[PDB]
Amino acid sequence: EETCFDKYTGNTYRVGDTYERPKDSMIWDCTCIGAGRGRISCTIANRCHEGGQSYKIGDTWRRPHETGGYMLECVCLGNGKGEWTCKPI
Amino acid sequence: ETLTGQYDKNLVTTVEEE
Repeated sequence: EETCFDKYTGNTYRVGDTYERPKDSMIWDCTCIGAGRGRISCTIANRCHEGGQSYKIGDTWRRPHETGGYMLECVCLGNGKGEWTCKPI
Repeated sequence: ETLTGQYDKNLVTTVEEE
């Protein structure tokens, strides 16, 4: 019965609801907090954003090295800073 | 080499709005 309103998604939420918010060419993980002020907390700290794509921590993908042509395995490590690595495999 | 990237140092990762 306490709610939040998110102008980016245009939706109204209940305290405790979690949802994705597209903003600044990223996806954010948002939580409706409420706290007597319709507080929303949103974070990209559990994601990586690379190459026009949003990844979650733990995601892995493979792609050729753009110059070398050999295969890479990429991983979203996150670590509070969108840290990804791509390792030749 | 292993390629690597991360968010800009000055990008805030967690924000609150009321």
